[PDB]
Amino acid sequence: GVLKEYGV
Amino acid sequence: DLTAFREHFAKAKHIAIITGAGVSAESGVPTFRGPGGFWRKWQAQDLATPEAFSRDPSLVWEFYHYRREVMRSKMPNPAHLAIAECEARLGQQGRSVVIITQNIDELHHRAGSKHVYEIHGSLFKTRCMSCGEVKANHKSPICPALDGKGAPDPNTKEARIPVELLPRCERKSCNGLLRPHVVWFGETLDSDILTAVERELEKCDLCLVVGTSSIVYPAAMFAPQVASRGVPVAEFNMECTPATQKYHFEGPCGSTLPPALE
Ligand SMILES: *C(=O)[C@H](CCCC)CC(=O)O
Ligand SMILES: [Zn+2]
Repeated sequence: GVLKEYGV
Repeated sequence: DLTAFREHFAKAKHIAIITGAGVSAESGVPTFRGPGGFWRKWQAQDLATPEAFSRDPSLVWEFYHYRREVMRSKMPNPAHLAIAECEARLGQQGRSVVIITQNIDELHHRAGSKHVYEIHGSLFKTRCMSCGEVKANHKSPICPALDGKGAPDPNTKEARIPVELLPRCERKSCNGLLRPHVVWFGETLDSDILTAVERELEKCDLCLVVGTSSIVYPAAMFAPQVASRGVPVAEFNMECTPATQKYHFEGPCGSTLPPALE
């Protein structure tokens, strides 16, 4: 599933 | 050129509008990110995670309570409204308009927007940690224990509310602890929502990006999809672009957007 902010 | 944009606007039969923090900013909603966006000691990064909540759910709720309460005085700005009215007007003509928003303040809802996708959830929904039920909730205060709490003063005393008195699930058998139905750092988006948005963006024939830019998360998950079909993309935000440069209208969405959609 997609990490919010891409997890950055 | 604006006229050029409006020529598309006029033809477009399925518009998707993606909205970011810029638009909530213009209504005076704090983002809590970067310069001077502190809440007491902390910034959002610090508190908006499952670990913070496991560790100190009183503190996290104090934070989110505050955010719920400050919405009582922030209103939708003209951008919010100019959208909602556009959706209404066009729907009457059998033309669709959907909002895909990264904002969790329900401002689009309060403006009168109907077909809205809240991809980071909403300050005015809860989720039961135990049973997973998602309820709307606008109660001020969300529970008595929090009444008059969550002051933002750096020096405010922690309310150190016992967990049992924080918001709880109402389904009598359950009584689980509620959390804000908001996507925290280190969590995924709801794939059902993403799949719907995917569907909407495939349908669309004009895309607007507002109070954020296509290069950045989360506009960047999508605009690639729409643009690669040859669909026009218009940004409305406060970032510059270089001398030598899909339209861009620099300035406050409050000003730029309503002329665009009239
Ligand atoms: C993630 O950034 C999350 C909500 C989406 C930004 C409006 C952090 C928060 O504000 O709880
Ligand atoms: Zn429950």
